Amino acid sequence: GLKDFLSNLQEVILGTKLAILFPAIPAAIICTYCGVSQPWIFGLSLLGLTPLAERVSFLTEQLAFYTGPTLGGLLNATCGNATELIIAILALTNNKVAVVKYSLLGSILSNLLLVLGTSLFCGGIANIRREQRFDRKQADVNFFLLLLGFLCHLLPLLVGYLKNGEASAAVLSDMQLSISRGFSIVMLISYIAYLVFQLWTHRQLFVISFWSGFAWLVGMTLVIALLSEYVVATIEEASDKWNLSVSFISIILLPIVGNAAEHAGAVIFAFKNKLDISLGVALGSATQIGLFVVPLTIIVAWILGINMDLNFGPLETGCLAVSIIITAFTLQDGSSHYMKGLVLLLCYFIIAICFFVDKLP
Amino acid sequence: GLKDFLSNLQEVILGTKLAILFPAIPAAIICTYCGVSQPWIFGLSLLGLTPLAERVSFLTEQLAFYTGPTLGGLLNATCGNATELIIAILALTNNKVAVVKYSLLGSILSNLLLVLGTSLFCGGIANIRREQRFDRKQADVNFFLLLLGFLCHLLPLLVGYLKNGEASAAVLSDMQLSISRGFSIVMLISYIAYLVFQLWTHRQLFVISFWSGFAWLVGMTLVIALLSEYVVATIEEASDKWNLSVSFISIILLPIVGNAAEHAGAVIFAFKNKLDISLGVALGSATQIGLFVVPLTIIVAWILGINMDLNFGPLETGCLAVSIIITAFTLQDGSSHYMKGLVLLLCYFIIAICFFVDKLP
Amino acid sequence: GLKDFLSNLQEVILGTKLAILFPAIPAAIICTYCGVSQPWIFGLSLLGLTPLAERVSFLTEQLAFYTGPTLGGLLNATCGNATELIIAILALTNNKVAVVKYSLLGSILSNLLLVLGTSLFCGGIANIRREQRFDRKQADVNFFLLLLGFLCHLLPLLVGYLKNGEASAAVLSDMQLSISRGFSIVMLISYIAYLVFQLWTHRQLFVISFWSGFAWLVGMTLVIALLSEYVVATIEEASDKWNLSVSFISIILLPIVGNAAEHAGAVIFAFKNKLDISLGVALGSATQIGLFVVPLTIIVAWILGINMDLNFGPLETGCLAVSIIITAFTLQDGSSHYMKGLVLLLCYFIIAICFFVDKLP
Repeated sequence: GLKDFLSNLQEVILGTKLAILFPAIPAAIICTYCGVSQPWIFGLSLLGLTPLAERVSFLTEQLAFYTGPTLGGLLNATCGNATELIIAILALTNNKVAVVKYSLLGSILSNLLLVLGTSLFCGGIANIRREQRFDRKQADVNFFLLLLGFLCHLLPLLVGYLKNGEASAAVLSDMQLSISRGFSIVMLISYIAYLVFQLWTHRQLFVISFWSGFAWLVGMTLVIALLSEYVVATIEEASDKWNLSVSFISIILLPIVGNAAEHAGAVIFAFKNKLDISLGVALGSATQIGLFVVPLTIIVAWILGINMDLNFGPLETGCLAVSIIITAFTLQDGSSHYMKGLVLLLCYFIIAICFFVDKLP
Repeated sequence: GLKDFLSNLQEVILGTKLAILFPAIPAAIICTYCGVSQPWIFGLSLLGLTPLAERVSFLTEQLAFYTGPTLGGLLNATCGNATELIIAILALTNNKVAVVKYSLLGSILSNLLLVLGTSLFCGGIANIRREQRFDRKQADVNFFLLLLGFLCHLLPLLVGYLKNGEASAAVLSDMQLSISRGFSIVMLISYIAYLVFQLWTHRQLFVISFWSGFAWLVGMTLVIALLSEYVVATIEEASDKWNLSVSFISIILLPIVGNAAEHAGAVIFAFKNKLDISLGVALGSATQIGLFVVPLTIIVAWILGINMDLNFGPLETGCLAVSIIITAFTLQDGSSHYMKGLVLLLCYFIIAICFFVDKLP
Repeated sequence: GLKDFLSNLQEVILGTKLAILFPAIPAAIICTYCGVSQPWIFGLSLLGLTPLAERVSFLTEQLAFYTGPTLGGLLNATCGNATELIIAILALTNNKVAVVKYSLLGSILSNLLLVLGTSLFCGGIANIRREQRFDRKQADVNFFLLLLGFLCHLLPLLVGYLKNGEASAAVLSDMQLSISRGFSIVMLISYIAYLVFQLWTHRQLFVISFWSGFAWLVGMTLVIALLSEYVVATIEEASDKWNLSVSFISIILLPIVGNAAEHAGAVIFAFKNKLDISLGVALGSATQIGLFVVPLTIIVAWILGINMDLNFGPLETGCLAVSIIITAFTLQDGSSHYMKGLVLLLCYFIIAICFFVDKLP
């Protein structure tokens, strides 16, 4: 009968290293259709979104054939972050700012100390006898923006420590709101400029048919629209039953799903002594989580009318501040060995320990 | 009759791009001689000092002919800051520490993110097909001193957050006074050394007659002695009538006067692919506002006997801290395109937004 | 009679530039055997340990002959810090955490701004006509670890400023204890890795008989076991009698003893235009005081059962934070003149002034 369906379905779905995580998807419908208790939904909906935040980033580079590298360049970093955009809007509209303030932070740390620190250790052992070099000038424009990102986080934090100023809490707490809803346009203009610089000004250095190819970016985002409602709506009741803090599930365990394609798609290229691509994945994804996914959520709240600023807290800011400074001194010469990467791993386990202990409301 | 006066007056005064801002000068005498209300004096005395903080820096490089580049090098950065030295002493002696603590700060930010960030954007569009390079080694000695400047600002800030120490306010607030009056000699010795390094040790890389030439640096500082009394003595009553905060007039609008020659004398040289000079203007002026104009005002107060420390606040320090770090990563390779400059502009509009909103005593 | 003793004793003991500081040693026994008042013991026991924290680092490089550079490399930085390890355990077991929290900090500052800043000034004047260059790649691995060290100090500081969290003091003060006893294993694994990187993976770039040679590392540590009990047990009563603060004796005057061999063993090599060795002494000693002597004391307390965290305070952290950032921009090109060194000296006198004034319990 239909001959376009027999082996093409073998070409799209099953051609991946995570074949066994698939049939835990319909049970998360079936347990929710039945009513099995809420931590058992949460255990499956972080296993039902690993081969869907990977079989979407597979289906970006098989959509550069019909559209060209101009559109196909932009959809690289767009659909590799097609989980944080789903969750950090389903959580904003459900009064749970906590998760919108950690999951958009936990993808900035995981794209800087675990996507990146593993792809220097786990490549530097393979190419220890060869010599490794990368392109500096591709990864200097990214740290300019991450310091435009950080200063927008620093100033609403320090307004909260102006208790001397003869102002109450409800006077200063709407001074953190008005200047965060105004930094968000200045963050968007320094990303729409960053596309023009990359896709038009400096383009010097910086299988499956298409009628079916659009089809598995229709359905396999809709299941991510379903298995993000189940994560967000039941994260309280599945943190009591494990005695993990919600500032550990939202900042560590949940940014393993959202960077499950940016991780095994970067340890591909670390073994080939091509660190230019495992710096275009690790850094070029953290910028959009810095400067497009964050200052769209501040606008989306303010269009809806929900109190949300850029205040992440005093403890979260020091971790984001050191991660940008340690990453800059690691990359400032263009030659890599493995000890540059083991230091980035152990500086991520420090962030895990401080947020594992912190059992505090 | 006098033939030395006819066209020489055309040579000195009128030869500038700001011919129309001149006849707003005598009205600021005439309205003050009459008694027109105080915001109308303040509107003219920031227009009467744009072509006088430019027609003095014109009359420095026409005084290198008779004196040589040894004296003529030092008077470059001396008389381009011949407005901040006038105002930040007329405000210290009038109980208005606020302006002495912002105008000496607003010239450190404007010499790092608006003098400098415009002269990479507004040159990088002109020379986008050519290639731009500068000298790193001229602009590494300047960032050593700006980190000697910052640490002298960090420690008196953190003494104010030692409320645990079993000490009152009036015990700690004279511990911020004794260590700020003692950091100021250590800041002066690392600038008198910086002149010797530049004017004597490493000199490898680093029209109008003179009897009339001294004359228009006599009078055209005396009018700056007059139109600085009118700015300082009437800045309160001309901030109520506009509902701008005095931490916005003293930190943004007033550092457009004091850097009106350092700005159009740096966008001259950005178009010639000579960025070595638009880094000797942008950085070499911020060091003196860092390390000579600030630690002379701490001494001048203490000789007079007026309580003034180096405490600028918690909100002002984070802006000064990021501006030194973002400027260092912008300059660390010696090749410029325009996207290095648009990031420095938009990181100055963040400082404008946080101080436009802050309507707080 | 014994011929192995006559001139060999002249070879071991007296062959040093500090012959006159020796006979102040037995008086510190004799005054303690008599009972002369306690500041007179403290004045001698910082003079009895200058030619013993030098005549031990002499007797390391005369123990590379029989053991080879594999063992003899490790004993360089081990016995040059054979005073801080003695004092910061004799003070931990005597309830005086103050000194364990300053002396392990005052050797991180003195190995970065006074061992290092003098060996660029006091060499750069000698070789001002020659040109000075060093190896960058030897001194990039050291700043990776010092930022793994700093972040372990930043997070227990900021837990103390979470008074909003609906938690008391005794709830948060054991959250600073549990995460400091857990960062200390992650600090040790990134130093045992640093030995393997140096002593086995990248060994490309990075007189006296031995039966007597072991003998003068037996006795001349035992006197350092004696003259460290006399410093620690009598530092209170010899700070009242001078009106110096104990946060000045423990952070300045006492880190002149512990870096008395790392100082005149680095100004040896600064005059020979060999700055590769005066960066392997200044930086390679600060890493062990960062990442082995500190996270062993946190374990040693916790094995004994004594409340000690990594909290050093808010004032001490800013000095440690700027010292790592100013040192990185000084070394980022591999060419030195003297003005890079005078800036590091005067940024150490700022730390002296802030802790000379601070007369506060």
